[PDB]
Amino acid sequence: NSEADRQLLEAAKAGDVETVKKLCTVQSVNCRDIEGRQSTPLHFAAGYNRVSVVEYLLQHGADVHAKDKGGLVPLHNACSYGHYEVAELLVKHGAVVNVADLWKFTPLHEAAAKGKYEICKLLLQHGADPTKKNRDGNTPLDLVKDGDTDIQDLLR
Amino acid sequence: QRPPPIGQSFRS
Repeated sequence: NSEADRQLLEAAKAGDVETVKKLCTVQSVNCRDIEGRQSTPLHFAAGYNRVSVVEYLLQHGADVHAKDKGGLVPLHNACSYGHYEVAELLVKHGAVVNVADLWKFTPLHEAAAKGKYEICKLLLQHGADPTKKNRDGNTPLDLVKDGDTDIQDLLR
Repeated sequence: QRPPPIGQSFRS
């Protein structure tokens, strides 16, 4: 990566809005973290709950559907870490809710395994499929922690 | 083997 893209990715991760605004161009808004998993700025902003940065990147042409090296999209990151507002922003901008990574994990697998009831609910309202099996043969329901009976009920 | 996604739950 050029130094500028590196700084952009770090700023997206840190939620440094002003630096994002300075460095975000048509050429860099969908740049990829080559030294790592080829995450985009939107992958970082989504995973680290940087809401202002997520909104800015989306407005400026960031690809909600962009897959990293593992086939994860920013929605996977938001759901894994319980960032409800970010998840809603991505979904409202057309994010595919049944998107599957290289291991066939979906956002619902993430939200279910991580005990995020409201995100599970959001995903289901948008057509997320609780019967989708990952590479291990596990559905999102299969991944729910024993104590999370509310999420079990929701997904069943 | 699937690594954890980029990100974290708590800002703190």
